[PDB]
Formats: sequence, structure tokens, C-alpha cells
Amino acid sequence: MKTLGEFIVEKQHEFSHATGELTALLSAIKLGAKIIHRDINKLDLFANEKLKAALKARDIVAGIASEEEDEIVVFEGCEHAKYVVLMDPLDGSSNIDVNVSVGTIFSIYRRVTPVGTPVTEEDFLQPGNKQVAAGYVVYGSSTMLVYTTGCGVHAFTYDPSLGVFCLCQERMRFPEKGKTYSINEGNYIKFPNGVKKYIKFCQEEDKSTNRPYTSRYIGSLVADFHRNLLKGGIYLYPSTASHPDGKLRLLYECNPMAFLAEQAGGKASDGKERILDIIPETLHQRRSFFVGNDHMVEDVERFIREFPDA
Amino acid sequence: MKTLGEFIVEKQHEFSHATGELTALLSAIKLGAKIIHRDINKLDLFANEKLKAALKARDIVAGIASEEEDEIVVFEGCEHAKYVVLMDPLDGSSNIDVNVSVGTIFSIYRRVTPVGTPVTEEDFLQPGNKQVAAGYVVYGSSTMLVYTTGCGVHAFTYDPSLGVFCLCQERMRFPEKGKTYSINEGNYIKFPNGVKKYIKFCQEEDKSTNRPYTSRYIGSLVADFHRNLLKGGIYLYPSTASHPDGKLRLLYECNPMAFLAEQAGGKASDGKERILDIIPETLHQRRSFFVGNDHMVEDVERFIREFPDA
Amino acid sequence: MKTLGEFIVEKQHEFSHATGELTALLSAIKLGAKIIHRDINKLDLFANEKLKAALKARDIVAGIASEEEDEIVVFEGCEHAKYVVLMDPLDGSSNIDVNVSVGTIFSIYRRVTPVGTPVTEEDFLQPGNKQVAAGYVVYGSSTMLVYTTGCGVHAFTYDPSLGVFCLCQERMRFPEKGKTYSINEGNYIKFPNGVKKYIKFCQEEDKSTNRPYTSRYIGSLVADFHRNLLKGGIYLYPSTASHPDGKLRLLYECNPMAFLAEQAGGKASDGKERILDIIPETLHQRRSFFVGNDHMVEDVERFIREFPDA
Amino acid sequence: MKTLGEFIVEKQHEFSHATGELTALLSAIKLGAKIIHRDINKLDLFANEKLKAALKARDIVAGIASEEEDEIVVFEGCEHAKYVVLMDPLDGSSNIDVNVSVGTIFSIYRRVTPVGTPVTEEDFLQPGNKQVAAGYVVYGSSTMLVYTTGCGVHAFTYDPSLGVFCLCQERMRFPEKGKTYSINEGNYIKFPNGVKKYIKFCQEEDKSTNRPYTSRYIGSLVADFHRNLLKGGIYLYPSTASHPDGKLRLLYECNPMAFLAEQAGGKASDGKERILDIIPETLHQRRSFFVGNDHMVEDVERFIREFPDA
Repeated sequence: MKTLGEFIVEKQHEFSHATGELTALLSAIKLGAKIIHRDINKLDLFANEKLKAALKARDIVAGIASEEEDEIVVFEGCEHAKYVVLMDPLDGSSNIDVNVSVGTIFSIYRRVTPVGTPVTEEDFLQPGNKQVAAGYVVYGSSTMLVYTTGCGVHAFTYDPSLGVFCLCQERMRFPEKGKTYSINEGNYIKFPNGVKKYIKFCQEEDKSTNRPYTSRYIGSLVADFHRNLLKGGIYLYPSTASHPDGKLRLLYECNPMAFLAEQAGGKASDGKERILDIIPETLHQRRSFFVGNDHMVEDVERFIREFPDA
Repeated sequence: MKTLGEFIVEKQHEFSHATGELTALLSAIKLGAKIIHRDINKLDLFANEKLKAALKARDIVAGIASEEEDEIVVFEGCEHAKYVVLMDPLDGSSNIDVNVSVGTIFSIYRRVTPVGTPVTEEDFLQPGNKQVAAGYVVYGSSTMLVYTTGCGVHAFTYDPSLGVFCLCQERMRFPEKGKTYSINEGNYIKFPNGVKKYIKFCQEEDKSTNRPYTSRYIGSLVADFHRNLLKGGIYLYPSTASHPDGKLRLLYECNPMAFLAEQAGGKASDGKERILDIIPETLHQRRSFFVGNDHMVEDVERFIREFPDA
Repeated sequence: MKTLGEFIVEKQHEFSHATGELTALLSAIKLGAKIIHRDINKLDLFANEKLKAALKARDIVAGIASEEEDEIVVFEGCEHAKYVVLMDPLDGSSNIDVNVSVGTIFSIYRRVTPVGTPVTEEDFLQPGNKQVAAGYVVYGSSTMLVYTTGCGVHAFTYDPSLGVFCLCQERMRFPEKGKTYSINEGNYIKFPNGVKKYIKFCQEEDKSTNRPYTSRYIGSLVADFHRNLLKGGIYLYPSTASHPDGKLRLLYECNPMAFLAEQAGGKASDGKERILDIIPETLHQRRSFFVGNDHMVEDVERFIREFPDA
Repeated sequence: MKTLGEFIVEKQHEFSHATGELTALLSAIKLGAKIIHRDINKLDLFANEKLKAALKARDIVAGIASEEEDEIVVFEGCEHAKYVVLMDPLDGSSNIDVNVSVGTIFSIYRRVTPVGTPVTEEDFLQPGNKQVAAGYVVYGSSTMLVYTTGCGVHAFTYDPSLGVFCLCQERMRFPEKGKTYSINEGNYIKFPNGVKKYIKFCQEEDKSTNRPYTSRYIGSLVADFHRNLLKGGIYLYPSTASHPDGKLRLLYECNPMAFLAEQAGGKASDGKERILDIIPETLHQRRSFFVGNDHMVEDVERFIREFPDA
């Protein structure tokens, strides 16, 4: 058995050789995860407060931005720190009422503003390709932490009896092919024409390409993403008239998940371009999101090009 | 706070006033659930063995039938018992690999054969309407036990820190209307014509009836059933050319879930008739299954009558 | 592995064949123990309230008497019950501050007053020889439950990860000889002359009788008793000028521990007579207490006869 | 609430400002403690192996010396490390069988031999006054970690439900006076004359100095030490004919506990001189040990000077 802390020390080459700093960052995340885990066994504010407090206590983060706050949070006494963290404290918290998987998503960037000064929104509006780390905690049948710093995706499972996260998968990679699609198909009529055509494509009979595909939609970004990463597949959250530019948050959800997806050998697109290369406009900016096996995301992109209407 | 054990003693009117016996039965189930819970934090055989051992140790069950065994199990030294239990020890165990919800389903009947003799398959082939109890354990973000003895559906949540199941919902009831459907829509082309038509019906635009409906499919009978019970909805597992008479087991899955559904004010059909009234043919008999809010199941039945082809 | 509940069902010959009732009684105790266990990982009132509530919820106890209450507690709606329980909810609670072992002690009697009426102090003032059950829960490095119903002493260890008590010792018996004594020797000068002489006797050099004996005094009746039961020894709590008739409670501590000691093959005396045969005078009556290996208790009794002064 | 990890980061002035290193060291200890904690809820080898593995995995310790090994252990690939650790993996493991408190003791030194080379016994034979850190983990009714780096004694309690150690006492100090003594008084006749005289002194009647003192002897160095630190007192483990120079290990037990005692305002002597100033002769060297409130240890020293015979 190898714990998360031991694994970090082992891979002192990742995170720009900043091992001590990564240990601190993930220790704050693991602490918040443990607190949230027990609390699950409203919660949004709770998770937000605990994670925020955990990060501030490590004296390594200058400030944070959260889906649960309109404005960024500048930590007093941490202006010397060079890291900022963006997070979705409790992804899909609505699933708590029905005992369905929920999760925490985090994204880490090196600040751009001068150290020793208060971080500004400029530090939080960098494109996803600037992330130095990203990950999620999935609170399902078991609690797991998955992260990347640009050198592969690593998975750890929390052992409640030992109170520690244990390594369970060092190099998480999408399988060569995907055969599952995840989307709220009930909203079929509301989706762009290209997405509707792709859904029909998924239902055709073609054994040579494993079609029709299997459908799976838990309704939790983290849970669906996690399953598709392990078994192969694609997750889709298109735009609709109600959400013309998508529903998912570009900064708190799309970017970190896109970083993880790419590090696992997958693709993350908004239907037309690479998520990680999008220039952020606002903290709460939304974006259409298609992520998973590259061939599947490529198919969605093709259908959107062939049937451009919304 | 009120524990499962205390609740049972409180409702000494249920289970034909056989309080001591119900306590014994659920104690065996709770024990097995606790063991399985920790083991999750292959498993099929494990869950089967632990539950079987737990039931035998309570000296109240003459024998059991399990999805994990071709033949029934007659407990030596328990021929004096008048109860038999049928179970699906670990529903959707495949979801374990992806950290998705799994569950245990149990069904209890009073034997028909003379006490003091070895139970036979006759005791396990009674129609669902003869069940004296049924329930499930859902191992999700939290572990919960749900059951009925014919007087409503009661829910309990396991508190790992106290090692006990606590009452969380005394009268589980489907809401007045459902607005969510759960099916592997990827297999659309393989389903009977009536089911295909119903799926399209679910996607129409009609705000007056909350359409289009929301789609949710975890891929776990227990997990999807549980969510739909709390929020309203319908779960569908139709027949296909590969499984002409459905995939779900009539005795280990359909009957117990149908009993729970009806006790919560819902409906459980195979598309044409009431699940609980079907006369069992074999231990492993399969059946098409549609369960949830009555109006939704009624709609499926109508579409099947209007479009009868497979 | 065999759980406490399964063990009880197995030994349906004990407790006057009242298996269902014993299960109920110990279930209340185990529940209270679990609650207290987690709360430890002031407390007196807490432990008292939780245990009292647990016993009342099982609808099998007419009332209780506790070291934490001047008057007995008559449970409304339980006048039909035939059992009464006396308890020391949190023995040696002062040890909590220093992380030292503490414990719960319980004693069970069949009421003497007519069923269907409110129990009176008469039901709680019966001599110890009338106990139908007695036991303790020791909250130490691990939490254990030990009990007897007149057919030997059985020990169970709580497994926090499974949330259940597991059998660890079916027939607890004092070894053939004891070689350890447990007393607050600091109060040597305050003890009766016979006790002082016995202490000196314990310190003599005589390998043939394993002397000098080893001294061990945790300061917790339950913890010291438990160790001496497993390894052999004697526990002494004599009278002093401050407590002329002893400090320990005859009904809440001495009687239940004496029942356990005798069932394990040991002896329990007040220095002159058998604890279980003493006729109670009041609910809070105190008594000198010497318990453990028979030969050691016999030695104390001899010294008290030979040196009678206080 | 403040965790051990957060506390360490907070006090970045201690441990020669080597915060990152202290975090690593205590993380290894906390991990081992968690593993041992669950294993308790033979063990000597287990505890030794887990702690040794934990320390090696942090890549910060060049090697260790343990009471469970005749020779020191040089960690391959850690010759670059500048710290060495000495430990008593499972103090009083015999108490496990009786559910009595046990503990882990650790001592940390900066190596004296050149970095980049294999540590030798020279690195492990430094006097106690050279320790840079020392501490213990007490596995009792609750699990606690206590440590010092020369700036006071800090206590933390393990919360099994959160899987983390929480600060509970920042500045542990002996009370102004002690009124409890801890010794195996059964061996009175075997002790040096001065110790026998001190024991009698403890039993005299003198309210002005809180005498007679209370006696408490759990039989576990860590447990007795911990209680005396919180409530005041003295722990004595004298020499005897069987152990002419004491029984406790100078390096694995006496030195670390002496460092803690002094940092809490107490005293630690072998009866004649300061434990921390003794020049080690061998890895397994033993020593008489008297530790606790200064006035009490001073009294023992006086009696030993006044009655010098063994």
C-alpha cells in the first residue's frame, strides 16, 4: 500500500519539482474531502467554507475563487503565496437527497500578479492551458481523489478505517475506444442540430464500431466523468435556449476536467474548439462541454460542423 | 434519533404482529449490509456468502434462493423455520469498478410446505403478491436500508460512526407526478415498438405535463429505483431480441421492487400485467419491467397496447 | 466470526430460555455502548440519558435505577414489563480527561411487584443473588462488552469498522491462581488493620506462592476488574474513616461485578461476607469490596478476622 | 478545530524553522499511528514494520534504531537524509491482551556522520540533550499524539470519523504540584533503600503537602506518563537485583520521555543525575527512571542520597 502523501514524495519530478508545495496543496484538499465525506455520511456552503479554510491554513495559496461566491477571496496574510485555486466545492449537490454520487472539483494556477500583493481577478481568468494542477474528489460508493499536474492522472481511494488516501491507479488512461455516451437525452429537442444528429448516430446498429452505444447518465459531472475515464465514453452537456452558451462553468468545471481528460489521453471540446485554449471572459462564464475518448469527441465536432444550426 | 431496531419494536402491528421475527430477519440483513458496506469501502460471491450465513445464524429462515446460485439452499437445522428468503446479494456489482452505486435486494415469503421438513422450490415459486416483506440496501454516497411489510415503505440511513441504521423516512411515497425517466436509451432500436413510442412521448414539448422529461440512468436497478421513489419517475427495462422476455429476474428483482413500489403508491408492470400477480415458472425466470409513478407506467402500458410489435 | 446477537440466539438455553427478551435487553445496552464509545472518541449525564432512552425504547424494561439519579425512573407505558435495570452509566468518568479506561456497568432483575403496575424501590432493593443478568462495557484501547446470565461469562469486542460486537471469549474464567493485587496503596494508613496486613503479605518474598505480587491499579473498577479476570488477581476497595462502609455502590457496582466474578470461578466479598447475599438497605448503599481469585479473597478475609480493628 | 498539520505550519519557528521537514517526520508518525490504532481495534513486529516503512517512505530519515531490533537500520537511498529516529514501536504491548493502554515512543536526532554516507551507531548514541524532537502516541480510550521540538509540549487527539489528528492542548504543563505516585509497589522489597523510604514518605499523613498521595499504576510507561503530565505526579521505575541498572531503555524510552517532561516543566532523573545528560554506552542500555513534577523527583533524589544502599 502507498498513500497519497508517499506517492507525492515519490514523484518529486512533477509539479515543477515543487514537492513540498504540492504536498501542502493536496493536504488541504484531502482534509476538506475527509470533512465533506463524513458530513455526507446547505452542504454547498459547508463544503465551500471547509475547503476555503483548509486552503488558507496551509499558507501556500494567495486566494480562491468558488462557484459558491460572486467575488474572489483574498486570504489575509497570504499575499506572499504564488498559487490560486478555483473550485466547485460540491458538484451536483442536488444528488445528495437521493444518495447519488457528488463531487469536488479543483483547479490550481500560479498567480500572474506580483507576489506580496493582493491577487486580482486577473489571476483567476487565465486560460485552462495555464493550470499547474487539477483534480476531483468523487463521493460515491467509496470516496476517491483523482489529480494531475501534467504528468498523467493518478487515482487514490479513501480508506475510512485508516483515515488515509491510498494509491489505486497510477496512470489513469481512457481505453483505446469508448462505447458509452452520457447526456440528458430527455432534452433532445432542445439541443443543437449537430448534437441531435450525434445522438441518433450513437443509436445506429453497427457492431464494427460497437454501436449502438450504451447510455449512462448519473447526473453528476464528476461521477459520469469518472466512469467514462475508467471504461471509456463521452460526456455531453450542450447548449440550449435556456443556456445558449452551455450550463457548465468554464473555470470551475470545464477547465479542470479538460486538463484531466487530456492527461488521460482524451479530448475536451466545447463542440468547436479546445476548452483549455478558450480565453476566459468572466469568473462565472459558462461553456458547452463534450469530453471523453478522442474519437467520440471528434465525431461530435464533425456533426456540429455538418449541422451548424442551434 | 430512532434506530431501525427501535422502529421495528414501535410498529409491532406490522408483519402480522410478528415483531420478534421481523427483528431477527432485519438483523440478519443489517449485519450482511454492514459487512458488505465495509468491504466496498468477486464481491458477488462474498455478498452472497455473508448474507446467507447471516440469515442461517438467526434460526428463523428455513432456506434461501439467490441470483448467485442455480439451486435453492436448505439450511440444515432450520427445517422448523417458516420463512424463506430470495435475494440479489449485490445488484449491479459491475458498478463497483467505477465507484457507482450498487445494492442488495431481498424478498421474504412464508413457506407453503409443512414445517419440520426441507423447503422445496415450491416455497420459492410463489407469486409476488404473497411476499410478507421486501426491501433493498443501497450502497451509494451513503448506505441506506429500505423495506416494507405491507404497511408503507420505511427508509433508514447507516451511520458508520455509531454503527447503526437510523430512521430517516417513515412513509416513503412517490410524489403526485413523475418527471424523470430511466432507461438505457442507447438500445432504442432494440426495444419493442411501444417502448420506442413512449420514449419519443417523453421527449415532446408540453409544459402542462412537465415534458420533455429529465433523463437519469445510473445503470443500477436499486439506485435508479431509489432516486425515482424520492423524486418521482419511471424505470424501464424492456425486452430485446437478446432478452425476449426481459433481462431482470422476476423473483430476485422485479417482485420485491414491485412490492415496494406499490406500497409507496406506485405501479409495477411488465408492460401488460401486474408484476406481483405473475405466476412464476422457474427460479431464474426473467421479465420486462416498468416501475414508478402510476401515470407514467400507465402511459407505457397504453403505448404497448397501441403499438404491440416487438 | 460470531456476533453478540448470533451468540445469544445460539445459547437459547440461558436467561430462562427467554432468548427474545435477552436479545432486546442487550440490544439496548449495545446501542448505548456504541453511542458512548463514539462520544468518547458531563459524559455521566450523557451516558445516563442515552442508556435510559435505549432501555425504554425496547419496551421490555419497566424502569431503571442509576448512580446518576437519586430516585428510580418508572417508564411510562412500560408497566407491563417484568424487568428492571440498575446501572453505573459511566464508571470512573474522571479517567476520561487522562485518556484512561472507563466503563458502564449494568444489573438486571425480574420485578417482584405485580406486572401492569408502576415498579417501586422494592423491585430495586433485591439482594444480588436475584440478578438474572449482569455485565459491563469497558471503553479502553478497544471497546468490549462482557456479560453473564448465570451460565458463564462471555466477552465480545466491538469492531468499529463493521459496527458490531464480535465474540472473543465464550467462557471467561479466572486462572487457577492470581499474582496481582489492585488497590490505591497510597491510602495504606487509612485502611482497616486486616487490609494493611494483607498488603504487607502481598509484598513478602515467597516464590512458592508467586510473591511478591505485581501491583496494578488503573483507578477504574471496570478496567481493573477486566484485567484481573483475564490474568488473575484481586481488586480491593476497603473502607476508610471518610467512607466507613466502603466507597463503591453495593447495587450499581458491587452486585453486578460480584455476579460476574462468581460466574468466572472467583469470589466477591465485603471482607466478611458474600456480596450477593447482602440485604440492601438503600439505593445508594455503599460497601467494602474485595473481588478476584478465590484464594486471594480468602486471604483478605483471614487477615480481617485476625486483625479486626479499623 | 485545528489539525496537527495546520498547527505545524502555524509554528514555523520551531524545529529550527524546518517546517517542511517536521511535517514530513510527523506525517510518517501519524500514518504509523493510524495503522496501529486500527490494528488494535505479534503487534510489536507489526508496529515496528509499519513505522519503519512509514519513515523510509518520507525520504527524510537516513535510518532508525528500534527496541525491536538488535542492530540499526540504514535506509537504502536515504543516505542524503540528515535525521535519524529511535523508537519503541509498541510500549507495553502486553497490555493489549487486557484492553489496557499501550503506546508508541519516538526520538529524533540530527545525524553527526557526514551526509551522503551510511549512518552508524554513533548517530544513535548521542546524549538525550541532543534530541531535536520527541513524542509519543497513546492508544487508550482515545488515540492521542504528544510531541515537542524544544518549544513546549503539544497534544493532539485522533478523530476516527474525520481521519485526522486535532489540536487539543497547545501548551501541556505539569500542574504546580503533584499528588500521585506511579510505581509497581508490589516489588517494594526489591527496590533500593532510598526508593523504599520515599514510598513510605508518600504514605505519611500530612494534609499541608497533600499526603498521603494517591497511587495509580496502569503498567504502561506512556499511559502513566500521560496521566501524570495532565494531573501532576511522579512515575518511578527503579533498579532491582534482576535489573541492577533499571529496566527501561535509556535511548528508546527514558530520553524521549525526559525531553517531554522537561519541556512541560518537570524533571527526569535516574535517581542521581539528569537523564538527558547521560552519555550512552550501548543501544540497549537500561536506566533507572524517575519522572514528573520537579518537587517529587527532587524528593526521590534526596532519599536516595540519604539512604544510598541497594
